[PDB]
Amino acid sequence: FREVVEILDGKTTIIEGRITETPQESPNPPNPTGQCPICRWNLKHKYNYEDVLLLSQFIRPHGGMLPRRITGLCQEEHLKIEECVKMAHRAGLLPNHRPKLPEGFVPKSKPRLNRYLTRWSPRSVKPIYNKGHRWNKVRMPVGSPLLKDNVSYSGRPLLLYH
Amino acid sequence: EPWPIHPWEPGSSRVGLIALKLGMMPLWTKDGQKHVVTLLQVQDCHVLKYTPKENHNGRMAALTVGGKTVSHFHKSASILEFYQELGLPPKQKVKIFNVTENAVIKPGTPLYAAHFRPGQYVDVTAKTIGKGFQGVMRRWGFKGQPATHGQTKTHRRPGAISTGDVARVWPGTKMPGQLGNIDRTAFGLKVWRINTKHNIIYVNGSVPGHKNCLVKIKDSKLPAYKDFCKNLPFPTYFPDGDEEALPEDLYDENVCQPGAPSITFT
Amino acid sequence: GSKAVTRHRRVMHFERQKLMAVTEYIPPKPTINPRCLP
Amino acid sequence: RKLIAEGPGETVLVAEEEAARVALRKLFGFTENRRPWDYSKP
Amino acid sequence: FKTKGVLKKRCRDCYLVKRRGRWFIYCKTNPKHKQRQM
Amino acid sequence: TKPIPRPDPVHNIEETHDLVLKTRLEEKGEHLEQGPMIEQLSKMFFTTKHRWYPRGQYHRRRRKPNPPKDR
Amino acid sequence: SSFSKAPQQWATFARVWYLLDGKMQPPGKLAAMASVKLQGLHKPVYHQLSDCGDHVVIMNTRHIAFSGNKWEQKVYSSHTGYPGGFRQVTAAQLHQKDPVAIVKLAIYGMLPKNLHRRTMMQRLHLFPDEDIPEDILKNLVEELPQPRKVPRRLDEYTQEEIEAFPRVWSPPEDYRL
Amino acid sequence: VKCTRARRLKKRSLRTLWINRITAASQEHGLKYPAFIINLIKCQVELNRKVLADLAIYEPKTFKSLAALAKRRREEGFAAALGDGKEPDGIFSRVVQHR
RNA sequence: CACAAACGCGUCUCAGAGAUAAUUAAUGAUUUAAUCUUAACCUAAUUAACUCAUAAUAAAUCCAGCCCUAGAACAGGGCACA
Ligand SMILES: [Mg+2]
Ligand SMILES: [Mg+2]
Ligand SMILES: [Mg+2]
Ligand SMILES: [Mg+2]
Ligand SMILES: [Mg+2]
Ligand SMILES: [Mg+2]
Ligand SMILES: [Mg+2]
Ligand SMILES: [Mg+2]
Ligand SMILES: [Mg+2]
Ligand SMILES: [Mg+2]
Ligand SMILES: [Mg+2]
Ligand SMILES: [Mg+2]
Ligand SMILES: [Zn+2]
Ligand SMILES: [Zn+2]
Repeated sequence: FREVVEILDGKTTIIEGRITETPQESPNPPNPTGQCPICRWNLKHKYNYEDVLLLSQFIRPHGGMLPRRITGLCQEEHLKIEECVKMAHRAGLLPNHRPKLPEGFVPKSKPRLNRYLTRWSPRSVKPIYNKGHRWNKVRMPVGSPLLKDNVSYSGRPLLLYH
Repeated sequence: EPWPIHPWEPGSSRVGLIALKLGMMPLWTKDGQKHVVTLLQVQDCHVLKYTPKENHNGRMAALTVGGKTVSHFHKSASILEFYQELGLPPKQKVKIFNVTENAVIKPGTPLYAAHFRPGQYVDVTAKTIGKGFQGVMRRWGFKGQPATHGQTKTHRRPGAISTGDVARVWPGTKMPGQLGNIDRTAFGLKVWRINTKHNIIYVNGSVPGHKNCLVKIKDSKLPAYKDFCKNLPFPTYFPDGDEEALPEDLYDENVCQPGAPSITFT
Repeated sequence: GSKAVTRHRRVMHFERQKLMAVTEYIPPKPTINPRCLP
Repeated sequence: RKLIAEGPGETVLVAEEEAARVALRKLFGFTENRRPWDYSKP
Repeated sequence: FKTKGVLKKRCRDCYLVKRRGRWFIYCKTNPKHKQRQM
Repeated sequence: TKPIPRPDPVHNIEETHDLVLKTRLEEKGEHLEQGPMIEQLSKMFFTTKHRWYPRGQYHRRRRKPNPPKDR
Repeated sequence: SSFSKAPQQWATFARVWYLLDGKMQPPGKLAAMASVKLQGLHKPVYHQLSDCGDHVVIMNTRHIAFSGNKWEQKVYSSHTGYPGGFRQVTAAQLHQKDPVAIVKLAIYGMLPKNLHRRTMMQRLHLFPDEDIPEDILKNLVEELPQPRKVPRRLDEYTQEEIEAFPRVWSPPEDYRL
Repeated sequence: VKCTRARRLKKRSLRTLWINRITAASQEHGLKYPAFIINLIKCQVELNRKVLADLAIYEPKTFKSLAALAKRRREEGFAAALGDGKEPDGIFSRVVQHR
């Protein structure tokens, strides 16, 4: 990991890069022949928004996403993991991955409403006043459609709109 | 045995009175304008009981105030027992005032019309003149039908009351009924003159309710005069606390007093 | 009674809708995704 | 510290009385789970 | 802003951004190119 | 299991006159109106106020005087 | 087993008080079991004509959780009867105004549409937080399990489990976070 | 006419009541009604819903034994399905012919 | 205006907080640039509605008769000053 350090000493700005030690991959993956990290660790169709230990491996400390060219995931898993990270952040997981704002934490607001499996943004969805009748009903989407391929032990399909 | 007096606070509220509406009088201002004042006489104002804030509302305490004296021979057993325990004769009208916990007064305390000083805004609550079961034209002000252009038995009918497709009338439909005998409140009534000897308050504008009726007077709750109680006596007016007799009539800075030099413009 | 060819998509009978749903195309799905495969 | 009987009740005293009645019935053998009376020809 | 069903860039400086659940073609050089997907 | 709670307290006992003390715990009575009584009963039994109201002659006459009983 | 008729009847048709935690729980799944317990559908002696009904006390109502964007999309519409008196309140606004109302309406909808719905609703107790009067606390018999398992946060995971969980990918040293 | 219609519907109503009571008594043992019924049938125990409801109401020990048998049969079936082995057979999954 | 009242043509009063839709900019990744974000963290300028402070009622079992600015009847307020 690289860190940028700025030093101010008498109208002089010193910008330096510092390299720190970084953790490495575990020695024994279950499927070493797999090119993709998730696809070789056999976590494909296994992870979800609840699995925070996997989603937290590759994210910026401020909650930002990480580039695929650096991560190495396949496109579908990259999109699915991006959706899962967004869902976890909206649900309230990863509490330590928010920017530190000393000024903004004093003026408290309304308590955060508990939520999970949230698909859209909380500030962009207008309430459905019509709600539709039985034949034509405006169903409420829950969860991301990219996670419809996960393993279903019960075998019942995951209701993405309710 | 007075209760401790707390200092005035910006978020505090004061207790009101229960007066009697005498009548209406004119009053001229130093600028030549003429206003109409109503005389409210505080005959017998006494604090009857005190209810805790938690046991009444959870935000503000409640103080009970009684009106003018009535006869013992026409009141109920429980009311007579309550007044016997209190030590005071029964009152006619009994009202509840929402006051802050720092302005509480011991029950049995009398109150005087000097509680309001010349120049203040008060709210007046009373039962208006009850006109009984009146027609729709007098009640809601609906226009009537033409008088003589052939209209038959319709000069004051309300007319249509709903629509055809609805097949019913909405609950908010305006219809003839009882009119007048309801409690109404007038806000922002300015007080000009305070007569101490007779306990008379001169309130600007009309007062809801007929003459010789009980009127509940309180401070103005309007945001324009939310913090006008700073200069007023916070707990109440104590005639014994100052040990000084107030003048017979306290006037406002603009009221043309009866003894005047007959002001002329320049 | 409508004509054989119409503009309003000529909503089908329930049995025909069931037949269409049953006969919908099913693409062949391999066991292992070949993108990240060796 | 060995449970011999138990009884329900509306109040504690009534429940205790019912428990005592159940224990007495169990001791005397007159229980709902007892042997039915023998109606045969010896 | 012009409300349209289909958005297309009228110049090379127009950028498409997803905001408030809709798509917006924003242009700084030509403000008349502001398009909002309905 | 837990031990049986026992509550025995006689606060009406008077050292001057036990005869009056005994009647002090028995002279308790109260009467309320129909509305408040029904509300109190509903609050006690966690039911609605509609059940406690009486019934008319037509329904009270048609009740079976001797309903069948099993067991 | 060998009880008298009156105590046996009282034991058979005795009422039971249940407890239900509502923190981080879906209102629909809470209301399902609440309705089951209120109707008495958990008793083999249940019958529609019989008054078999159990009390349910639900706590931590303010901390309820909705799946998806239901907080922003779900609406509750009421009408005062007067013209122009039709109001539509969002789920978030209704919860802010009254925490109880959400689960109360959910249970009211899930309960059967007969006249016994009011009677069985009067037996229901809902509290926004873990502040229950002692007269109600002394009546609780058992606590029903939460229908939804509350997921852990990242900081709630133990360091031994964090280290046990393998690192899937190895970040390069040259990259900057 | 209503008497005839209700006489026809009485069988359905009482069957539904028995099913509801069985569901209550089975969920009291932590077992679902469809699984309980299919596993009791797989054990060649031909008891109708009326008898099952009577046992649930008046024979709690017998109903718990039946629920335990059904759960054991369900576990044996799941184990057999997971194993996919012809030789491994459960103790309670054995089929007995008529005699 | 030939009743002590009613009435207008005559007189008095009329309000604070939150919240938003469209639309602005701050910080920031996917897409180490930028980018108001169906990415989060707090953001700030913000329509009308809509709720809430606040305001009104809010002391149970005396009611024969006589008055009332209270009233269709039923109800309600008074009958000690004099
Ligand atoms: Mg009148
Ligand atoms: Mg006219
Ligand atoms: Mg004519
Ligand atoms: Mg005429
Ligand atoms: Mg004619
Ligand atoms: Mg109609
Ligand atoms: Mg044809
Ligand atoms: Mg048949
Ligand atoms: Mg940047
Ligand atoms: Mg810019
Ligand atoms: Mg309010
Ligand atoms: Mg009276
Ligand atoms: Zn891959
Ligand atoms: Zn452009």
